[PDB]
Amino acid sequence: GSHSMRYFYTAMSRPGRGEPRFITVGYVDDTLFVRFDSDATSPRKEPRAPWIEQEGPEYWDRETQISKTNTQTYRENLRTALRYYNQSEAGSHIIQRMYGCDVGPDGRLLRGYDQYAYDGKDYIALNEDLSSWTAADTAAQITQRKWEAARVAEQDRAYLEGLCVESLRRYLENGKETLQRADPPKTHVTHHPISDHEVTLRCWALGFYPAEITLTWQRDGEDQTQDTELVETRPAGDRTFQKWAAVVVPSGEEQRYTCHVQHEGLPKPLTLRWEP
Amino acid sequence: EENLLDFVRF
Amino acid sequence: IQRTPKIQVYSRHPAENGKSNFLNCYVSGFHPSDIEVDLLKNGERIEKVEHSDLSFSKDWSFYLLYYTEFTPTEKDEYACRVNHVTLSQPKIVKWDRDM
Repeated sequence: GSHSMRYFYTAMSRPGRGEPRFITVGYVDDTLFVRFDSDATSPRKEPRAPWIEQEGPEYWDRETQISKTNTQTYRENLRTALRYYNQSEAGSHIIQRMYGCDVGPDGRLLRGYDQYAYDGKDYIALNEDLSSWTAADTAAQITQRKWEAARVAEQDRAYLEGLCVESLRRYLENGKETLQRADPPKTHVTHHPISDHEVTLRCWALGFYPAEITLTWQRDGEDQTQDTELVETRPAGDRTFQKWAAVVVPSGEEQRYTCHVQHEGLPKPLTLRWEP
Repeated sequence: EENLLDFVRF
Repeated sequence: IQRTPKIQVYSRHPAENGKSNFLNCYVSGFHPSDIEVDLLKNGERIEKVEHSDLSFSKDWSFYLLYYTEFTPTEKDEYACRVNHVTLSQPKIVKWDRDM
């Protein structure tokens, strides 16, 4: 149905240990498809999914040049940020960027993004209107004024409304076997007695893609949101994800509890119980 | 495909 | 802004003794990005552990998956040892097949 493309930049200084490292990774949904690393022996954009490999040589050389130019630009950006924040040249700092587009089932732009961070804090971001900026502080206001003057937002908008959506459409078609295949969770409930009169019921979802999922326990049809232990969704290593949710229940009262699983690879909306 | 944003710097 | 890593140690597939599998250590929610992760087999460092490429989440925090093929057995204990600037000492998290 709905899909995303994002590129993620990290530029990290390391005084005493060479020049700042610049990395780019590109994703479609929860699938990594391209990477660049300035520390590579031969730095270039590399394919990381089968369906991107059929892009021609011109693609790969254009893409690689963008990132090689960005390695130099972001080194300059890091130097500039030291000045803006009155920081010494002895510390390690990080600029991050994430940008891209979300598209709906018809392949039309839902929304565009272009967000930056400095040292893990918001710095400047393109607003949803694709025409104005939000700066987090007076240093980022200096960048905003520069980018307003150069009409950067207009160029962003053109990319996000054009090339971003057009290339994502193409990737989704070339990768349709995987990118447009939702893998439902394989789901079970396990039983772990804590003590004589309480047990843990753990509801498991394994092998699913994309990562988005809902796992909830109900007691007598009532959500147990305050009392559910929920782990972060984690990658299995095979493109798929795992998650679990656990409740501690009084022994004997196990069948009062149901696990509810929503995932775009389902149907329905699954309901699970402990099965002795 | 990436955006080649011209002269964009902090 | 420094954020301490979350750590999960687990298998790719449900663990059955003597059956080949993958041991995963997923580190997430951390900032800055420099991090040291070892996978341990009975206290010792497993060699030629691989990892994913560095990425970050909507909240700017970093995440990484370190992994190795392994065949779980009843006796062998497995664990992940993580160090970050936010940690004064390396954090060890044991593999529990029920987690």
